[PDB]
Amino acid sequence: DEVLRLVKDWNFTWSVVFLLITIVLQYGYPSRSMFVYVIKMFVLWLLWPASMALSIFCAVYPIDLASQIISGILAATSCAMWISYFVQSIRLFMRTGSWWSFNPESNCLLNVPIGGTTVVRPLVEDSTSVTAVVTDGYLKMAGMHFGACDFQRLPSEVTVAKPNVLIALKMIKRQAYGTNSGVAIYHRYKAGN
Amino acid sequence: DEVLRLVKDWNFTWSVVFLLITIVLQYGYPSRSMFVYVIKMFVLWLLWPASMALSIFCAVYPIDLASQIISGILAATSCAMWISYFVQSIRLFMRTGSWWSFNPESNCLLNVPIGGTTVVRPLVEDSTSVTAVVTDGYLKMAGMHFGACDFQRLPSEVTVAKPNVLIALKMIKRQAYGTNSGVAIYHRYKAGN
Amino acid sequence: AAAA
Amino acid sequence: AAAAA
Ligand SMILES: CCCCCCCCOCCOCCOCCOCCOCCO
Ligand SMILES: CCCCCCCCOCCOCCOCCOCCOCCO
Repeated sequence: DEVLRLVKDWNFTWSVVFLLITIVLQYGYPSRSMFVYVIKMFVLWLLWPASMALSIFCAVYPIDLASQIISGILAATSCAMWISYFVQSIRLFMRTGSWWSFNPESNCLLNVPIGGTTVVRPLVEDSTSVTAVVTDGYLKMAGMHFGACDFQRLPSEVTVAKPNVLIALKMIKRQAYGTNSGVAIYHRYKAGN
Repeated sequence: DEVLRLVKDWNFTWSVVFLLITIVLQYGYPSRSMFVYVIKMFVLWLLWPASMALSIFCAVYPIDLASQIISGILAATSCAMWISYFVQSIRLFMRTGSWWSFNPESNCLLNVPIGGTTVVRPLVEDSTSVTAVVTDGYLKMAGMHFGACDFQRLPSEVTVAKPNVLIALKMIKRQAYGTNSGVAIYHRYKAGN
Repeated sequence: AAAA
Repeated sequence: AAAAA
């Protein structure tokens, strides 16, 4: 009698959890929706200590000696991954100040100073050169829309920040198509600490 | 006696599953490693029918009427998500033929014909214009490296494929900096079915 | 100061 | 005839 009741409880909760994991796994990306992305982030924050605590429980109550050793290795695995994420995320945040540094999807950030403010966008592919194009006063860099900027006021330098190094790229070539239209190329010249 | 054994077995399996989910959620992206990406795909393919089957089981063995109704809605939710994924993936595959069409992260593809072959790359942001730059005979489009191509042999047209529509963009501006260096801009002019 |  | 990179 009581045997069947618990079966129902466990299966109901697991079914809800499985659906949640399916949703965040299918739709949890910024290029799809930021809403499901934040849900996926909450899941990952919860997931690290749960895996470690679960493996610790299995290490205290093992099936045999081999289960004990594997449980210990898996628990240390959870710990090492959390430590690694925190280290690289904090380093990128100290370097840029953007919340994009907490995104496991991107480890390259492009910082462009528009006037007196800075706009940061994750970089898809690392490269030594960055192309900027302005059309009728609207600026798009590296194939990504960055906003409204006059071609005459383009920055001389632009930075690319990774967890370990910060790179500076200076303008080299400048071509003016129209009054407020043109193309410019930035190439790297120095590495940071 | 046997009571504790089942606890040990179930907790061990759940610990392995939790670790696997943490890994694919943290590292399962092409911009990090293709290996964990394939693992994450395998998890997602398996995840759809398991979620549906779990909810069907809870609908047959519910806690009460609310559990039964919720189980039915969640089961239909699992089914609808799988159907949606399959439809959108097949449409992009019929339009492009690329395996990138099976990536839930990207629903926009850029096709560039280099010589007699076509190279496809997922597009981060949709746009009406695409900028191409070739340096010393190496071609990079939309801030993404596309490969080796002579500036004289640049394609006249380039296509962008979405699940519903295919768009064609033809060359407008062509400027030659050097022997095998230059910049080109492609803009859209026609819509597909 | 920093917009993303 | 098609290379997806
Ligand atoms: C553009 C259309 C997008 C909407 C698609 C979904 C529309 C609604 O779908 C209807 C299908 O709903 C089926 C729900 O089935 C649940 C079964 O409920 C079982 C409860 O039985 C209780 C018995 O006492
Ligand atoms: C691109 C969107 C396409 C949406 C298509 C929706 C298709 C979804 O169909 C869901 C079908 O739901 C049927 C499952 O529910 C039946 C429940 O199982 C029977 C048991 O009933 C309760 C037993 O007590």
